[PDB]
Amino acid sequence: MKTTPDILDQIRVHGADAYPEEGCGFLLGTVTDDGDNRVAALHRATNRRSEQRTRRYELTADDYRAADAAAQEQGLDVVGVYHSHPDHPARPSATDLEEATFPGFTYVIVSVRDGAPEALTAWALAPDRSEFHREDIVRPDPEAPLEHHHHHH
Repeated sequence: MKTTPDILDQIRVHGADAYPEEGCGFLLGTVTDDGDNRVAALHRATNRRSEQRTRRYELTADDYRAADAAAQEQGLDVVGVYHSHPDHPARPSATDLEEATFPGFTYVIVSVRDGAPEALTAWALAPDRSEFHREDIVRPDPEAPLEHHHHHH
């Protein structure tokens, strides 16, 4: 998972944005030349819809499929998921580990205590799906060549 400091902060802010409501967040981005994922866009699974007068991409729902569509709208896809819980500083629990259906996604665990975003951690799920392994937070190379999966809508 490649990510920039600006994105990392936006992640913790989205945790405070989601709270006190029950919502997680999806990681939308591009596939780096290494074969690894870079998070470039963020979207929390919580409905943020005021009375705005404009045309819709589809509808507001913030469900995975809605995020999938929004991803395509941005020319990206869901490269990972993240969820905050007020228990343990930063590591997946038993149930959310068990509910991890996507062993190819990067799972970010972030400490948000009733609205207060403390620290963020990125975890990679084992291909056999028994547990998570810790990955270090890496910024995209200071050049970043052409993408091969990225589209532009």
